[PDB]
Amino acid sequence: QCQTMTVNRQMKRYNVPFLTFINKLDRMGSNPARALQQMRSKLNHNAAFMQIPMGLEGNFKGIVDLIEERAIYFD
Amino acid sequence: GQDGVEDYFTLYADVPLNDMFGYSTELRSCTEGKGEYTMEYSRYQPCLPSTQEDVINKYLEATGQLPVKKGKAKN
Amino acid sequence: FREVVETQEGKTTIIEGRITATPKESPNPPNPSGQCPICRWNLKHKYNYDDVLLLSQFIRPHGGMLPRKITGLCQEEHRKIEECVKMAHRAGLLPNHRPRLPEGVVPKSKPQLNRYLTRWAPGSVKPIYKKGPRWNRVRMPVGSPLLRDNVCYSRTPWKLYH
Amino acid sequence: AAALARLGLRPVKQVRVQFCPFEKNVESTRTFLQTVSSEKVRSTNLNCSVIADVRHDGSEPCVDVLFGDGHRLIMRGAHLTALEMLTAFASHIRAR
Amino acid sequence: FKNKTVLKKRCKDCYLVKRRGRWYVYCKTHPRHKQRQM
Amino acid sequence: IPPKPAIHPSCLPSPPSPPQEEIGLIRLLRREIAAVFQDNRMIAVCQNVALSAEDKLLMRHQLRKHKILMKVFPNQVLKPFLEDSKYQNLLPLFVGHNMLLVSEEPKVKEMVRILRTVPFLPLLGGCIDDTILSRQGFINYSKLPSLPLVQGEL
Amino acid sequence: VKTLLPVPSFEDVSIPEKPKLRFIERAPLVPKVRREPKNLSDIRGPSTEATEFTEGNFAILALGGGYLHWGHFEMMRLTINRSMDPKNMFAIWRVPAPFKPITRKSVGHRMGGGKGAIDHYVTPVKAGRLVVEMGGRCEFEEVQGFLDQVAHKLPFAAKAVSRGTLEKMRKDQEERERNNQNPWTFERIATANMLGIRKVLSPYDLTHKGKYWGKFYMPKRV
Amino acid sequence: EALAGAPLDNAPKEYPPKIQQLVQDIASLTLLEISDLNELLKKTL
Amino acid sequence: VQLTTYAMGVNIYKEGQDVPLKPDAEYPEWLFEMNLGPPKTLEELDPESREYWRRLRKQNIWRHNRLSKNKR
Amino acid sequence: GVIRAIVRAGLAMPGPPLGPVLGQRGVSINQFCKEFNERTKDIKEGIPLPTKILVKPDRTFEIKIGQPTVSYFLKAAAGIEKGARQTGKEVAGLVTLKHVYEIARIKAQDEAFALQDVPLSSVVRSIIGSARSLGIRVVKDLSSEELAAFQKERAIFLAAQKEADLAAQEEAAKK
RNA sequence: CCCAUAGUAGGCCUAAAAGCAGCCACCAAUUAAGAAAGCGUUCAAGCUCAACACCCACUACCUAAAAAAUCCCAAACAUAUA
Ligand SMILES: [Mg+2]
Ligand SMILES: [Zn+2]
Ligand SMILES: [Zn+2]
Repeated sequence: QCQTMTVNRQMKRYNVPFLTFINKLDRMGSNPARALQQMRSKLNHNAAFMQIPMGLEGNFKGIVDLIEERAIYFD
Repeated sequence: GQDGVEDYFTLYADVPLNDMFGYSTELRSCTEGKGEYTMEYSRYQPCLPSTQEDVINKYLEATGQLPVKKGKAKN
Repeated sequence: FREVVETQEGKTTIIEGRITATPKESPNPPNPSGQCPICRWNLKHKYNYDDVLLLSQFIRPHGGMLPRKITGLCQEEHRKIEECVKMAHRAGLLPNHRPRLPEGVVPKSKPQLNRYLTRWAPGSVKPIYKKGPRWNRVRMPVGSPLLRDNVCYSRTPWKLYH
Repeated sequence: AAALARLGLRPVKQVRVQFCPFEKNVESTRTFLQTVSSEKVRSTNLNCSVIADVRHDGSEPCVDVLFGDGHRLIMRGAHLTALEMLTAFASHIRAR
Repeated sequence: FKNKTVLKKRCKDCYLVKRRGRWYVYCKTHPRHKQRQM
Repeated sequence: IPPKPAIHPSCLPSPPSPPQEEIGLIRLLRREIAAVFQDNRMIAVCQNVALSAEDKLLMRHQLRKHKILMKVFPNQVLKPFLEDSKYQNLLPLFVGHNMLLVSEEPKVKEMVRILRTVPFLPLLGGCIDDTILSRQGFINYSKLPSLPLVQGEL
Repeated sequence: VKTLLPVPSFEDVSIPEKPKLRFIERAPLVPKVRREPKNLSDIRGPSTEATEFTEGNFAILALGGGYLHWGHFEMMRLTINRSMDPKNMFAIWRVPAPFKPITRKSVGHRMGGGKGAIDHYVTPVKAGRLVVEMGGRCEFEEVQGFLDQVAHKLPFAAKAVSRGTLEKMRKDQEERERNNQNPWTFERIATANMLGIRKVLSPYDLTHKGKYWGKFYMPKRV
Repeated sequence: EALAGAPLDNAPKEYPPKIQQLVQDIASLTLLEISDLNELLKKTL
Repeated sequence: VQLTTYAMGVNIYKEGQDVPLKPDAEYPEWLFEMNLGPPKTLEELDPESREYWRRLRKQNIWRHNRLSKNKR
Repeated sequence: GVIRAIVRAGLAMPGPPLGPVLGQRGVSINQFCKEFNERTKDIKEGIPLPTKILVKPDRTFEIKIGQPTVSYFLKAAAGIEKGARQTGKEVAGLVTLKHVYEIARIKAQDEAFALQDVPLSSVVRSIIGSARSLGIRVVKDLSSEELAAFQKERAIFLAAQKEADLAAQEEAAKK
């Protein structure tokens, strides 16, 4: 949105590396692919993928790292 | 007039200061965040008769509020 | 006449168009100089709403009607048949001319209230509670305004508002 | 024939018409081909195409259509009009 | 709906209908043109 | 009290309507039709496609590049000319929207090869020097050899 | 194909100076010091003067009696000036300025003490009198439209007619009045005094022939 | 005088009679008339 | 500030020498048979020409446009 | 579909008209302007010409270069830079038949005339009608006649422009 | 019931008004369409209508109704002959 675009402009004009984290994944409106496509097209960033969900809305249980091929089962 | 760049445009406006009470709020609400504006002093122009009557009534209420208005509203 | 025939065989719908037979007019008209089917048989202002045979020759088996370019009626005669056919489906006449429906005739709500000379729809008119004073009383309409030029035998005009 | 354009014509694969010029019962298929090859109904999708086959000794105005579900619909307009086959094709392409 | 004695079409998509004893002017493009016969 | 007639006017046979006098537009149409039918020998009636004017001018420019023309006429002014003259066997081919081609000298190969690029441009046929033919007739006539060798083979 | 009729050429109708309507004032240039009574015979019956046309071909035909004050004239002239073409249309007033005085007393006063003071002024208008006349180089649809628009606003009944329309309406009126089935005409009974009807009628009905009553006009009385 | 019935070529069953008459007229001789035909054909072309 | 103002300084001879102007002999004769000032009416064209019917059609279109101004 | 746009050759800055429409369409604007500039650099005069573009569903635009307008050619042949507000009572200039004939024979190679069987009579009638609707006037072929016509028209048009500017200043002063 | 390309951003203060802010003339091409007949437009896009192409029902008797306080009031029948 607007504030995200302004913070992105500042961080890109002063060159600050960062990583994206997605929060609140326990509602009936989870879609990381749409947000990633927005970051690709609407902004001037690069594509990436580090975690895979196993169920949304009311089925969030854990995440994967897809770097060591070993998911995490939070308890 | 109106300018413009690659992504958006740049409007050249000419609005008096009397009609600048809550222009930022509606300008933002009608632009979805990514809209800004700058204001600077220009010149002077003749006043509209509605605002003329408004400022006349205001000066009358400030000086003596009992020539007709509140003089008849109370008696 | 013409009908449509659709058949299913091997996921291939075969929609055909077979033309069947149909009767024609009698080869002896009383008034061949007439321009309308009603006028050629001297039925000008001689029919009523009880004639189920005359009304069944200008309508559709599913309750519809036919235009003027197909039948042959004029402007004032086509409206009389259109009004008389509406007075028949409400009075229980023409039981075979009911509209097609899947399975909606399950809950029989209001019972078969017998009626005749019905001009307007039942479930639409408003009940008259005031009825006016006396001189300007609001009477209930009956009959049809286009059926006033018919032949009478009672030495009195057709009272449509009483 | 704007209903066919407002509905849609994407799942269809290939359609074609066959009739004879010298016959007197080929106006229905002719106006059907004219309406199906308009501007909106043709520009609403680019993954389909039509075939205009004209024969002399055909003696039959058959129109065979089929969509992406592997089905097949052939309608011979020997006695049917244009609106009938139009609404039939519309219902068949909307229901499936 | 608005009570109007003399009904008329305010644009193009307005179509006249006869329902429940009154003439109504329905419109899908401009819903502001809904009129009711009194 | 209005006068009540004994016979209603809608029941008696109405007198015939007076025939209107023919205007000059239809006269000029028939004249130019006869003109283009006497001088030109090759015509091809094809169903007019209800396409956009952009592709229409595109195909017009593609046709006229080979030194040919195009002109159509309404059926109301064409059916009498087709039923009173010698082309009495072409009246069932003008019952709807169609386009007539006026091209001087026989050049059926190039026009067929340039119209077959679109699979939505059918044609009912036409006459080739007082010889009525169809679409398949045209596509098998375009494969005939050159005129000089056919003239000299005898 | 369809025929193409030639459009009616407008070359014999030249627009004069001042195509818009003139200004109508309230009181005249000289006030009337003598108070006149409210003579009701100036609007009862058919009109005598200002009946036929003069310059234009379109005019509003009145079908009833009534009075028009300054506000009505102002509304009419404003509507004409705002709904016309100054380069193609022009109108000329047919009724004179209002001059009939009307005396009004004070609000909440006893009955007596003579007549009141003169306030406004009106003008008498009978039935069949042309209110305003407008011509130009236009046709018949638009002028009839914006003339009926004003005629519907008038107190009395009025319609927008022309020359051919007035001729046709007079022709059908005389056709209906000369082809009567029942042989009992109102004029024959009123003039010959049948069944002693002259006791409840009026001497003015001999010339009106039952076509007028007070100020209205029934065109279906025959 | 109108035109012909407009046949087709996909089903060879009928042929114009004038061609048959011309062929029957020109195909019933030896070689002198063939030489005369060649002479009258090469006179122009 | 941008504007297409390329008015060449033509006096009395710069309009025939700057461009390859051809004399009147090389130009065909049928190029001067066109109209000049006023256009063409209806009583100047014979009823056996397309121009008269086109003018009549244009007049009919103008009449229809002037008529359909108040109706909806 | 297609988008009608008439911009200047050597002056095609990304924004005015050709901006919001190109942004909402889904195609680029800077690349289009750069391509138009590199295509129009061949013109050594910067003549404004119309542009017919087409966009395909896969987001890709094409440019088809045609012939310029007629008003610019008429103003260049007459010599005046701005048109007049009246016709007949205030003529802007005079143009001989040779100039309009050359303009027609040069323009009769665009995508609108080369794809239609149109002769020279039709195009010269069209350009004569356009000149009459503009504010100028045509004439047979007047050598010395058009020379004297220009000699007097320079002065009368200078006087007309002076009086029009004076009237405009008066109307601007009455404010 | 269907149907719409182009000479152009026709001429001008306002930055421009490109078919709806004002002036006299309101041109002109193929069959056929108005330098604009009705909505949404600072300047452009979106929709119809008149005009071809196409069939071709009436394509329209013009407009003329209303709700106060104890509770609305006799009932009924369009069809055995003035
Ligand atoms: Mg447009
Ligand atoms: Zn609406
Ligand atoms: Zn009859």
